[PDB]
Amino acid sequence: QTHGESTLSNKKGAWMDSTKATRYLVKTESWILRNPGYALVAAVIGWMLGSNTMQRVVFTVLLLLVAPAYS
Amino acid sequence: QTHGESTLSNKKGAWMDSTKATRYLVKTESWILRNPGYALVAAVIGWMLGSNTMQRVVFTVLLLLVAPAYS
Amino acid sequence: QTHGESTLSNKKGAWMDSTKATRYLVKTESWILRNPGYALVAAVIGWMLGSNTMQRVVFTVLLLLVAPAYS
Amino acid sequence: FNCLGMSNRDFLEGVSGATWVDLVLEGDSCVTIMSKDKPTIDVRMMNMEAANLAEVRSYCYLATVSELSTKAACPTMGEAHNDKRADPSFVCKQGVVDRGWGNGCGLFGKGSIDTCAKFACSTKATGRTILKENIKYEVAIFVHGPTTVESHGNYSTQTGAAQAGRFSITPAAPSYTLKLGEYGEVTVDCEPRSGIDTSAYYVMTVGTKTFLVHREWFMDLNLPWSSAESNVWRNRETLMEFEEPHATKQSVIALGSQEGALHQALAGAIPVEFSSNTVKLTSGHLKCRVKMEKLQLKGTTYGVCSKAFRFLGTPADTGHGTVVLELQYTGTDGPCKIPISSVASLNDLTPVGRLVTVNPFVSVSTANAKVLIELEPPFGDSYIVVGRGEQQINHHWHKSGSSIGKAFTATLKGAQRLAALGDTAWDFGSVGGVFTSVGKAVHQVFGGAFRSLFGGMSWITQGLLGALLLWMGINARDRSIAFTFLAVGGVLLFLSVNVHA
Amino acid sequence: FNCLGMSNRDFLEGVSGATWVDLVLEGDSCVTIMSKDKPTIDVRMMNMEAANLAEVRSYCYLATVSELSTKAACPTMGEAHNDKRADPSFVCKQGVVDRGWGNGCGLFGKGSIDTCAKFACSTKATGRTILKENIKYEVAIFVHGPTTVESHGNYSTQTGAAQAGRFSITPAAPSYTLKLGEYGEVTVDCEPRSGIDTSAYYVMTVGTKTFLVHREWFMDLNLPWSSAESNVWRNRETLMEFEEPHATKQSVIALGSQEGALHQALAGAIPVEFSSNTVKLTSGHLKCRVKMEKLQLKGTTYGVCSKAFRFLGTPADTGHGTVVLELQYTGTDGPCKIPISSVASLNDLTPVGRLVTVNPFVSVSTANAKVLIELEPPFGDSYIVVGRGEQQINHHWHKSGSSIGKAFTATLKGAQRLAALGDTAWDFGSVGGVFTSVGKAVHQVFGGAFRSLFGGMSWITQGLLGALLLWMGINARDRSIAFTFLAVGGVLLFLSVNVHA
Amino acid sequence: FNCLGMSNRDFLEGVSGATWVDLVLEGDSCVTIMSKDKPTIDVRMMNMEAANLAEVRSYCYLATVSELSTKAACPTMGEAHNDKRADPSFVCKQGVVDRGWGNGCGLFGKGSIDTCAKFACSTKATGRTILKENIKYEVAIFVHGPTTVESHGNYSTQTGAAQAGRFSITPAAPSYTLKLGEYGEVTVDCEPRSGIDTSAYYVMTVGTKTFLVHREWFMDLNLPWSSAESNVWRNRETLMEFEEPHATKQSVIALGSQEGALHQALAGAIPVEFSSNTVKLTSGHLKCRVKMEKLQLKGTTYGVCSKAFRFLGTPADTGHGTVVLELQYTGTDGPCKIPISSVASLNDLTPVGRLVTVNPFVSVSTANAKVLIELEPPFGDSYIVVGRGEQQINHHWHKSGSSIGKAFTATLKGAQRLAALGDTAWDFGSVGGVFTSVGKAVHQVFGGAFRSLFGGMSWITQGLLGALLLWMGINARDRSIAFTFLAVGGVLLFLSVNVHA
Ligand SMILES: *[C@@H]1O[C@H](CO)[C@@H](O)[C@H](O)[C@H]1NC(C)=O
Ligand SMILES: *[C@@H]1O[C@H](CO)[C@@H](O)[C@H](O)[C@H]1NC(C)=O
Ligand SMILES: *[C@@H]1O[C@H](CO)[C@@H](O)[C@H](O)[C@H]1NC(C)=O
Repeated sequence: QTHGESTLSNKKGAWMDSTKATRYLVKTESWILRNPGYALVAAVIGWMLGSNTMQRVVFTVLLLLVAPAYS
Repeated sequence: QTHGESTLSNKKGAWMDSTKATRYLVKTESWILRNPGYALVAAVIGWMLGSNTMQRVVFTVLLLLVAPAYS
Repeated sequence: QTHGESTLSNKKGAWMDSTKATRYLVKTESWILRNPGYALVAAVIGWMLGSNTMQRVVFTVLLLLVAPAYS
Repeated sequence: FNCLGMSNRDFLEGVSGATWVDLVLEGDSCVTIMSKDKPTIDVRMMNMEAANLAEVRSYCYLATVSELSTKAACPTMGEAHNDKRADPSFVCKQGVVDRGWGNGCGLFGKGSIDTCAKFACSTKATGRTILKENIKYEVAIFVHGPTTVESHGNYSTQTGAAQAGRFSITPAAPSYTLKLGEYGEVTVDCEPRSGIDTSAYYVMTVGTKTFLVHREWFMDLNLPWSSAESNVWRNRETLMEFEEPHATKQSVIALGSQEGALHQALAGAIPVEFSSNTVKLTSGHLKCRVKMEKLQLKGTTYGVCSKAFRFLGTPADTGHGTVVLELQYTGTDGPCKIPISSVASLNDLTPVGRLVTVNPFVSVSTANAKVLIELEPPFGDSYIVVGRGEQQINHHWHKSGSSIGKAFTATLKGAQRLAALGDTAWDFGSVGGVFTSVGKAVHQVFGGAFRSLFGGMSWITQGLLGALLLWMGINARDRSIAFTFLAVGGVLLFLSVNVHA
Repeated sequence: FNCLGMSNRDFLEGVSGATWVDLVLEGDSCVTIMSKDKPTIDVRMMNMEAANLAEVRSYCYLATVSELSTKAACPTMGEAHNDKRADPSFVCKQGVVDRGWGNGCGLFGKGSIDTCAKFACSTKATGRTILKENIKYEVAIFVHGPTTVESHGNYSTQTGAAQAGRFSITPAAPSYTLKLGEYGEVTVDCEPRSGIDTSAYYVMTVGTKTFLVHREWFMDLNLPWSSAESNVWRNRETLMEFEEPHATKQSVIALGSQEGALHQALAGAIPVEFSSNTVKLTSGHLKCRVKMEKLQLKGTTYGVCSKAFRFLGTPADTGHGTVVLELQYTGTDGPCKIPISSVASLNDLTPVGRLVTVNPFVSVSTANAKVLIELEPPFGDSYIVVGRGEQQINHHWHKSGSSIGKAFTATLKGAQRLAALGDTAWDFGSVGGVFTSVGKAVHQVFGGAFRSLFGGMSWITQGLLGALLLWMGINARDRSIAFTFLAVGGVLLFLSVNVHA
Repeated sequence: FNCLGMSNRDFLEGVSGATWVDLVLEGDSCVTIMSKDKPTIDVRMMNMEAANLAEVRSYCYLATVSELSTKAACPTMGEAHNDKRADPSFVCKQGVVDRGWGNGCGLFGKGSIDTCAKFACSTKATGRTILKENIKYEVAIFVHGPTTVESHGNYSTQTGAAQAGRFSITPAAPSYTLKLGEYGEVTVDCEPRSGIDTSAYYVMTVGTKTFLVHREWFMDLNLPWSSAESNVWRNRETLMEFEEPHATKQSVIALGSQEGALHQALAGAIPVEFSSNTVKLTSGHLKCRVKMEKLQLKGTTYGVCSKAFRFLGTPADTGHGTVVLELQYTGTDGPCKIPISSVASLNDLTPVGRLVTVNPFVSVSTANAKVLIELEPPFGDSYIVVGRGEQQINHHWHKSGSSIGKAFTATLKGAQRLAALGDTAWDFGSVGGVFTSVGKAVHQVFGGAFRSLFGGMSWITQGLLGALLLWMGINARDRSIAFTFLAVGGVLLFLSVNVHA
């Protein structure tokens, strides 16, 4: 569990601000790269579960985000 | 990213096999306890997104899983 | 938690066979006798919860048994 | 070692041609096997002893608490930790207490305290397991030969006469051929490894009294427990009471002796004898097969006694449908067979009752020779005739009951044996029939599910569920589920009433 | 100290009817207060310093394992328990291992194993709490007087000239009156106990560097921890690995140093300075009320300088719309005021821009006296005119931007301050208006609800949820729920983008 | 070595007339082949050892930062460039800092800086690839002959008796013919080149421990890495943290040791032995074919013994349905068969249970000869009769379980083998056949698709996805897609539960 953005009105830099954008993305990126076959599974399951276009898109995004970060 | 289950057909234990159950759940459970108020948000968003009970349940579960593990 | 009837196919008496009939009744009898007002509550709830005479009787008996042995 | 004088007694009539019969030797019971042209034998297991018991877990029911020490902490400073937070001989607990400027603190609030006490057990209840290789049943076989009142129950006299024998049935020697004087040999092929399910019990010792308790019940005792090889204690907070959270000294006292609560919790447990690491128990069963192909009559080459007999005392009904009496031979004819029979009238003189003591004879050659004879008179009025002519002595006997009541008692005892033994009850008096095997298989299949469904229920819950299921089946619409509920409720009600509670 | 040369600088205007101003002094930020006929002052908090830190909990990230011992147990027996389990500072674990006649056992199955090892921590990360009575802020007030480029940042010169002062703001002394000779005096009423919520942070020292971490995050670390002033470690099984069950000797090794894993976990933590059990923090905020009624303008009794001035360099823009330039006065007229002004053209000559250095004057009486002056020219082309007549010097200046762009930057900075301070941002620049109080109360309730709902999220979760809520709002039939979802999605997207990641 | 005492033991009964059988020798597992008229053999791979490991990539988890230097530039001098950009082993980062007349600049703005620091690695995590021409599986073959309890697991004794032997299986020598004393010869045509996929694993050494990591997981590691036998470190910014940008000197510190973070990342890796540049793996599988043409049964010409036996200790259930016991011959006949059998009763004496130690005999000619015999009794009650007549010894044995439970356990173990081996599981116990080949091909294509779809998932994601697919299948209108979803969800749930986590 990472610390995350502090609440102490900091106009300066935190401990690791260089990785502040990629810290919550490197795992998902490296997982989807080596495991590209899931992108089709998530798309199919989202298309078959959503009755609307918005529902299908949200299902696909949620599945493609939950698979790398297993919980 | 953690190594995960190997594919060598091993009958003994892996490196960290005692934590094989709570390996991917310690972060999510600890995040839920600190932030109970999100469970209401995920529930209402899933309810307002899904048109069927199955869609509502799946939306709620996917949101409640994707919030702790931000990726 | 008491031991209960053994499975050894015994023909003599167990350790406490004289209390074999009153071991599971001394608590309920003494409880019903020290507050008979619950018997009205159990009867009313069983009558207002069951649609048939059998359902009312079973509800009444189950409540009047659950109250003394709180577990 | 024999059946005379026992409330539990079974009679099995051996079919002519069959050389063996399957027995289920229950503890404190007795099986009398009668054949057409063979002597009568009594078979019963006297006990089942098992030495070299292994300790599995020891519970403490009397603990000692001393060396009280409390470590207090200020509010919003985290839970306190005492100096004696170590593993050995110390149990600790976290509590909150009011702190302030009066208590010597800096802030006001519920300050955290951590008090520890020295745990020391005084008397423990050791549980031991039974190794299936150390079990040995003690089976006794007695042959109905020439005995008296004082000699029928004397084991030394019956072994000197080679009419009885006590022997051990171990897994390494499940078969024993008991040699007799002139009655031949009796061979039993028992099943000691599967007789008593020792893999489901523990030998629990609470003080001086020892019990045979279930395994799952012994492991669910909410009490401080340790292992065999002088282990440390665990779950020790159940015998310790932290009275009231105090700032400087929270008092900790140990509860009273839990020996009474143990004896009160061992309600349905079975008391056993335990000494020298050996457990002995009289209850239980032992499925055995008695082979009687080499069992012969003694005294068939003798002649009928010519002199007159006399009734010493009155015949007695043993309660199992048989009658035991005493005769005193007045002659010195030596070894001679007794002309005793059970007739319906004194003008027919046709044998109507079956003798239990097959081929009775006067063994000794003295003047007055007492002899114990057991008969099975017919229901109603009958006579016990000894001799004929002028030497004839008669004794009227009335046997109450009837053949219908006998069948009712027989089916009641069969249902009780089926409830007490389960699938093993089908192998009682079994000669290997096709109906027996099918019945035993169906009983296994049904009893597995029945135990899985209603295993740990008392006679009250069983009776209530039986009544409820009968009511559901009576008010049921489908004829299948109705009869299913009827059968299950009947079995449950029988099991509830069978406890006699 | 001073606002010159700081990217974070805000300008507050003094109301003619208000005697005090309310401002939130953020760390690494500076506030410039410009009032009419009053000297300009720079109020800036330097740091928050809290001594006498109380230790709370020390996590271990580098343990040592030695003195290994293993005890086995036969199957169908009790669990194994090692004798070192009684000794403290030993971590034991139970497991199963194959046993048989080859392992010296008596039965075949999964025998119980019990391995223990001595746990010894090498380096630990101590977490300390901040007592709200020991906190003290260092606030610096600087009045814009006669300064040079060198002496502007020199605190010794500004203190000797009585134009600046660093003072400590403690809860026991929340107010301070800074005597500025001939400039009057300024009083600040600050809220030290409510400035930085020290009750929500721990001071965690990981090796040689110290961080300011959340309390909820610090108490969720899965590492061997010990309480304050205690050597007994708990949760020691994390830094130990039991490799593989073995009957005679199971190998136990300690994991590597978790110092890197801690640094990776302290991603958003704020690094602080920790020395002599005292933490120094240059971040945070401090709400203060600046009293400026007794603040008088110095140099109002001086005459205008009669000799010629010169620009010591090209005037420089500061990025905040202001311009700083250094003049040099040739004459020796003693203390004289500088006739500098910003005009829109060299033929109008009427002042159009505001001077930040109000009433600038030459302090010393010697020749070649350098004076630093800060102005605020209007947007567009203007001229910085110094003097009049034949000695008039001027410098053309172009100010890029407009009042609309300035308003957009101002509202963006206000939104960022509202996102960074919460309800405290409504107290910035406030003079006690009824609108500010209502806004602060509404923001209090809405922010409480918003934090209770969407607290603990990262910028990715916040952004995704805001996009989803916007998509749900634009597709909503009702009007109220649609506007609510739009507002929540907008504020979530703003909080996601405000992180700049 | 042998199968006795192994928790993972499978029995394969070859059909009559079969000369070979395909095996899949798994690590820590043992397969026992029982063929009619042939001696029983035990085949198992002990360890896979690969030497001459080639290094591929070396990560750094403990770095050192030194030689700090910072080059600053004014807001209008462009970007700052430090003279350490041309020096390798120096990591540089460009940043911005607020500059002004106080810092030593001439303008105000975000001045560019370029801080460099020397990167030096102190401890590395070296990964090494496995060359397929250097692997060698150690296989052990043991034939069930005359052994004792003490000498059953003694490899030296079993080789002196020519009843066992360890040998290597190399890709250069994929076949080995083990020559037994009088049991003939056994040969194994193993496939070591396709046993363990070495092209998908690296041998990573993290400090004192060594692992067998995935090839793709090792390359995706975010740490400073250098190629084989090279000091050029890349991706060095991960172990270095650049602190708050300062004008004259920006601090750069190296993160803590990432050894513990690596041990946590190696959660599912397989620990291996590593010494002298070779690696030993006890886990893995090896598809092999055991040919038993020259395998002959020893002792078929001996005469049946005449003296009496005795049971030394109690028989023990091995846990796989078989029962091992030790006899002791009391005669000196020499090489003589043993008349041991598993019968249901002492009346019929018909063999109901088979012998694992086929054709047992007393080898030595001494007086007291201990013999270890392993039987396979039937379910329920049975007897282990040794000899006939007045010298026979009986031992009762009850085998708990049923033939249906055996079928369920066999199906579960087959499913687990199919999940752990994939298409290789069809080669287990295969003597050819059209069903096996088509099944293996269908499993190949289905497993390829299944891995390409759900390859890198954990048991949690697999379980959730399987539950979702089952819920979609039970609510699917079309029967085809419903069956597909049900099958995929069942496979996913089985794989999620098979890990027992
Ligand atoms: C059995 O008979 C012998 C010899 O008459 C006598 O000594 C012994 O006391 C008797 N035992 C019992 C139990 O009556
Ligand atoms: C401030 O000026 C004094 C001389 O008046 C000098 O000694 C000191 O070093 C200066 N301080 C700084 C920070 O430049
Ligand atoms: C094997 O047997 C030999 C000879 O009996 C003995 O010296 C040796 O110690 C034994 N080894 C083991 C591991 O039992």
